[PDB]
Amino acid sequence: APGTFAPLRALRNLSLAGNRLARLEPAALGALPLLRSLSLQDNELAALAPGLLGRLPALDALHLRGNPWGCGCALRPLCAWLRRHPLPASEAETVLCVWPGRLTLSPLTAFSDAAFSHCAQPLALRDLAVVYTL
Amino acid sequence: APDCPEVCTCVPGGLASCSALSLPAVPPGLSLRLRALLLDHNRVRALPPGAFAGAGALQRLDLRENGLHSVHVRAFWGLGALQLLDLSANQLEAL
Repeated sequence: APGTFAPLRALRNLSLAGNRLARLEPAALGALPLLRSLSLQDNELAALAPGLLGRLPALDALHLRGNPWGCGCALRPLCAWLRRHPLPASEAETVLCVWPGRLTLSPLTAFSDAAFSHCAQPLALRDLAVVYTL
Repeated sequence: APDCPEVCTCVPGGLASCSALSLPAVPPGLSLRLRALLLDHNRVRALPPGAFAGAGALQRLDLRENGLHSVHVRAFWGLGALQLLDLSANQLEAL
């Protein structure tokens, strides 16, 4: 439920491993500026909602092993964090893609921005003029 | 040694046993040096895709009496050296 962790301002460790959480929402976890680490392993988190990462300024540790990560643009807030917060090689070998067939167990740390240049870029001002005037 | 799970029991030669430990999921930190893995009599109801990643050189996998009812298509990716599978005594209704 949203706002459940809202009165818990002084959190440092919040563990949610081995659960059946389909989706984690930024409104559910709320504002946790003092939070330093999170554990979401062995869960069914397909993707993280945009803006979830923005409410955790001091977050430095993240565990994402054993999750059905669908490696598309939906994990753009996630991978950018992993670039700035490099996981250990043992952990990096366990955080993998899951989306099936052609894509499989590809490491998330190996995906760079250029490999997803087709993803939705933020609205510019030149393109904003062109789409109106075309 | 780092190649052995913290909760499981390992012997030289790559043999690891994790049974009778009430594991709710696959133990983390699999290594390439383990050749035979035991996981029976646990409570691993759901098997995440790529759960057995890292132990690509494993040869025998046991999952008997572990409450299995749904297995992902890519859960066994990269287990090309795996030879023995014991999925019996579970509740798998469809593959």
